[PDB]
Amino acid sequence: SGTILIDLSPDDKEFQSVEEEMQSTVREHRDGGHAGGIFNRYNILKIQKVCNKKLWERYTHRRKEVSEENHNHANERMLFHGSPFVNAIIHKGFDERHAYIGGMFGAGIYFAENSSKSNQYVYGIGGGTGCPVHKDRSCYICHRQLLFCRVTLGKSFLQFSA
Amino acid sequence: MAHSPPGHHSVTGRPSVNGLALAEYVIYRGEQAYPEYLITYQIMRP
Ligand SMILES: O=c1[nH]c(-c2ccc(C(F)(F)F)cc2)nc2c([N+](=O)[O-])cccc12
Ligand SMILES: [Zn+2]
Repeated sequence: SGTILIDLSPDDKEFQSVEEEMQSTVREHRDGGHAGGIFNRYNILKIQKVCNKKLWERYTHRRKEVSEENHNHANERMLFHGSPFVNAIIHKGFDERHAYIGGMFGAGIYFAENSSKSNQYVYGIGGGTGCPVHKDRSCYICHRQLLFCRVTLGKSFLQFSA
Repeated sequence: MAHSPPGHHSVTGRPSVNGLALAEYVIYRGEQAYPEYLITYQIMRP
């Protein structure tokens, strides 16, 4: 695929700033933990840098196109993404197969400021049937994975959602 | 996969009832995101 994963040391400032964004963006959810489980914080086991020259060049090419359409402003954010397809995404990148057809804003690829929102999708839409080992959406044993992603928003359409 | 609204590159879902919720975002081109960090974790029992 061209992807390598580089482990960050817990002593690395990059590990610490990514952990803080993960921990500080947990909130309570309206489902009382049905989809993502009941928790106020995470046990971070590992943070890896995803390195793929081809996928990076694909991202920066698109970022330049957006930027030139928006007064040299990519409007780049760092956002969470939870998906049952996290292992396909890190190897092949995001594409239409990672879209949420039934999402509130139509068939697209959804990202969250709240790490706990992305946590609700790790085991599928609405948490699916939870961890594959115990069938538990609130499993405290099984290892979970989230992506912390660089996202070009450019000119974003504001939808107020009551 | 749908298109972003005409003249736009993304959609922002602004929290509008839950005062504590942060924004959600939607892109319609896979090229507009790079998966920079893979975080392995457990949720912790309160
Ligand atoms: O991180 C997020 N991931 C997903 C998601 C949805 C569906 C799929 C799947 F169909 F491919 F399985 C995979 C991931 N949805 C989110 C939403 N949302 O409401 O869609 C809001 C905020 C963040 C996320
Ligand atoms: Zn489990």
